[PDB]
Amino acid sequence: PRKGPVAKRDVLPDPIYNSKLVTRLINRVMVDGKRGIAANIIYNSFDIIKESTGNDPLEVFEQAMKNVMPVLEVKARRVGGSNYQVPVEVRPERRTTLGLRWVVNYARLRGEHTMEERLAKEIMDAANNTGASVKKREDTHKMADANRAFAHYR
Amino acid sequence: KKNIESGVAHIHSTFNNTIVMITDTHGNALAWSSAGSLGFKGSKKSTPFAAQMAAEAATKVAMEHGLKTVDVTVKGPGSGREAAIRSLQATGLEVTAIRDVTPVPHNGCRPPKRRRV
Amino acid sequence: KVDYIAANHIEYIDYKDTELLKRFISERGKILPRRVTGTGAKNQRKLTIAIKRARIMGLLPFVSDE
RNA sequence: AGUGCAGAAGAGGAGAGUGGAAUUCCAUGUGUAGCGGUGAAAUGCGUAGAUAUAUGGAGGAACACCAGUGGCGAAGGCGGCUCUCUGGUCUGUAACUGACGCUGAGGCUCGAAAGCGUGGGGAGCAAACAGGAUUAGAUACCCUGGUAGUCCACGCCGUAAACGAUGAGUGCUAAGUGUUGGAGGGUUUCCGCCCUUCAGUGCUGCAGCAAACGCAUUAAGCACUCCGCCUGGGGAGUACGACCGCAAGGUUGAAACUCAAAGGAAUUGACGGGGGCCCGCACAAGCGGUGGAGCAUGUGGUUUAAUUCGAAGCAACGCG
RNA sequence: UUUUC
Repeated sequence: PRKGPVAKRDVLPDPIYNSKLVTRLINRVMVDGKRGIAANIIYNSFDIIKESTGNDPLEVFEQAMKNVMPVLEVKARRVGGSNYQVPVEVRPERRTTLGLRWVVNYARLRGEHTMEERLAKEIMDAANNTGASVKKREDTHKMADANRAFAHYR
Repeated sequence: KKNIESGVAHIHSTFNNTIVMITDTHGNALAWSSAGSLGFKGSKKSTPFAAQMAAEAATKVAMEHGLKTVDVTVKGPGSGREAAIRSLQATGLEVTAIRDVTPVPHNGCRPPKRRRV
Repeated sequence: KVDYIAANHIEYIDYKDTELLKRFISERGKILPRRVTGTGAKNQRKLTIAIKRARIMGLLPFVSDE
């Protein structure tokens, strides 16, 4: 906050797949503290992945979270009386966090009444680098370095 | 027309406006733009962002008449006069020399009443 | 202790020696101060009046922009 | 105290001529919907071509860097450059004059800015004045305009926070450290160190003073000479009288009557639309919300033949 | 760098 840095709230991996990234995928989707429904839909979504064109679903998760996950970012700052912006770095933690954030953003309104083939085909097509979320990352890289001009001298 | 292919542009930036005009090698006026000319008002002409978009809107008409390289005249000590140059670099010019000439007198005249605000 | 130019025993500044004169001007064309060049007080004044004579006859420019 | 002999520095003064940059106006080429302005706007200017932009032309004023706790002058003040006339200062020496000195009531001279007369000039700047804004009002601050004046010559007035708020002349009393111009001894290529010695110019400090503040070899210390001035705050630098000025005004200068104070410095607390640092779900990162709908309530309002009474920013409004 | 306490 003001004194300095802080702790990190360490997490524990899955009962089955043993992955903190999928654990973070669980604790992002969980609404109102109901972990049973989120666990059911995530394991059944991996089952749908394993049926049609999927062998190691942790690894197709890792491909999807390669190609949605950024490398740079903007930040709307101010220095002396006007609102500016700057191409900024990103920690590897916030990099995965923003990747999961954008995925679960577009995992909301695909149009399917299945609560998990939106998720399954989301990380499939993100591993296929299609859908809007990989293009969201590409637009983030696009809006980065166009603002390199009025932010390299600050 | 005619592929002029070179020339000198002009930058003039007050504390409440900034204005760009692009000439020939002497030069006659080709096309110009201002922060107010792009539909802005009053206070907001002091931003470096409006300088960017006005300079680029000048370059768009400037290179529709045959133009690759340009030199930069800068009058008007202000704020956005660097963003004008750097967005002038952005949309396809080849700025090769910059002369910032804002002339100092040698104490010939007087400034006005030194304000009380 | 900073070395003034008067190590040579030149008395009259000769009014036109551009080798003896360009040391004290800027690349743009102003006058370099006495603390910058490190000389005595009277030689500062002699060089000042010398190049003020030299600026009129075209032996040196006033303003170097163009 | 002087004068001769020998050197040195300097924006000290008058007269005459000349240079570059900048703002405005004019002429011409390009160029078209804006320019300028402010906390925010608006008056204003632009389609009869502005701003901008390039070339020349006009004219008046001030002199970038050099520039410094530098320098010069009795003070006011003096900084582009060149030439003509010209004042003062400091250093070595003491062959020359043999006390020729200091201070100076009346008198005479000089005197920043504003102001007055007559004739010129007028680029910027801007009292008066006009218009646009803010405010409850704004004859003001802010903005757009705009004259007398600011400049030159020849006269006039003689004033200021003209201040170091510290009169002039002279002798004496620990040091330390920078700078401006000099003059001697040696190391010496010393012209680039150091030691000694004259003056002005800063700063820190001891005896000594002082109400503390502070001053302190450039005394507010120790002493002599000479000159001016003061005696509670108001009434007032006013009235009357006299002299000067074209005029504004200046110099000399009371009393009637009022109050028990008005004052200098130094502490404590408070305060400031003064400042420098630190903290806080105060910001920033995030999660879920309120303001949309409908419903339960507590207020404000309007209404009754009765709307029992309290609670008003944080610290009243599912409060008593 | 808007008035008011």
